[PDB]
Amino acid sequence: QWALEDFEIGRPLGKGKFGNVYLAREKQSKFILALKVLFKAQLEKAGVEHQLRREVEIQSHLRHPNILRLYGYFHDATRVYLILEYAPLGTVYRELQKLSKFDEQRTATYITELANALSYCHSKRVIHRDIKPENLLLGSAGELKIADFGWSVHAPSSRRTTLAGTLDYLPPEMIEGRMHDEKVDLWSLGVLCYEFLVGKPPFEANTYQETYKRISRVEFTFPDFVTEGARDLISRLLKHNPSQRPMLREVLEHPWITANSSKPS
Ligand SMILES: Nc1ncnc2c1ncn2[C@@H]1O[C@H](COP(=O)(O)OP(=O)(O)O)[C@@H](O)[C@H]1O
Ligand SMILES: OCc1ccc(Oc2ccccc2)nc1
Ligand SMILES: [Mg+2]
Ligand SMILES: [Mg+2]
Repeated sequence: QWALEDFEIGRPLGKGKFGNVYLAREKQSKFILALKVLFKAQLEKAGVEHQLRREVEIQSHLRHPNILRLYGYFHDATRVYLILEYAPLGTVYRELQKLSKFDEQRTATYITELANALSYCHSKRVIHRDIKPENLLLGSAGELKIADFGWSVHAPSSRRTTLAGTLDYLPPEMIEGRMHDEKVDLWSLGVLCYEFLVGKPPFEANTYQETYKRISRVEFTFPDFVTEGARDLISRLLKHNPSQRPMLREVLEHPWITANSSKPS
């Protein structure tokens, strides 16, 4: 159906490991969108064709206000192209570098919108496994949207692919290569909640080796300015034992979330 000829390409929106994302307009409808470009050579060398398929299948079938739409794809002997919903206000990562820290109102609203999208996901036994600020995008009303479904699977699951970049958002069971389920996303939620309020992830370190050590041991501490309610929610999510982590309903009706969030469940 679609081909490159159907689009005018615009400015770079961002770079990923494989993805190079560009602003683009469809010639006949003037529809504005984002075009994620992958290089087949890079994809074959790394052996991650299966991740691209999963991204296309899981993300085109899902429909939720807090999850980024994927519309289609095509490909041309050198490259693969995913056709995405464009997110006008950028990434949560950028917003965090801009402000350094989010206040309690901003943090709880984001956490609510995440828990809504995740709950809709888990209801089809879909788990993301790669929740981090670089993959959280912002709509035209500032609403949070989950993107980058490349690492997502159906539960339960083991890991078959090499962990490439940062260990910072991954739970113990997953870095130790053990078996994992829905509860991995709840751990990611707790890492993110801490990073929003503090300005850096709770297990951050100088080397891979040491980061690995702080995560499996669950060594983190709070700065003085983090209130009692935030500490309670974050301590509940960052439990070594998956089964001791809360359900998403518990997060969404936790007293500190309801007191500060400006969006409902
Ligand atoms: N739909 C989009 N709208 C705006 N920017 C985007 C969009 N998709 C990706 N980006 C930017 O490009 C980056 C890489 O996209 P991503 O899908 O995460 O690629 P990768 O799978 O290689 O990580 C994001 O971190 C973001 O900065
Ligand atoms: O699920 C159907 C589907 C969708 C996209 C897709 O892209 C490619 C194309 C070429 C190589 C690897 C992946 N391959 C299959
Ligand atoms: Mg990404
Ligand atoms: Mg990816």
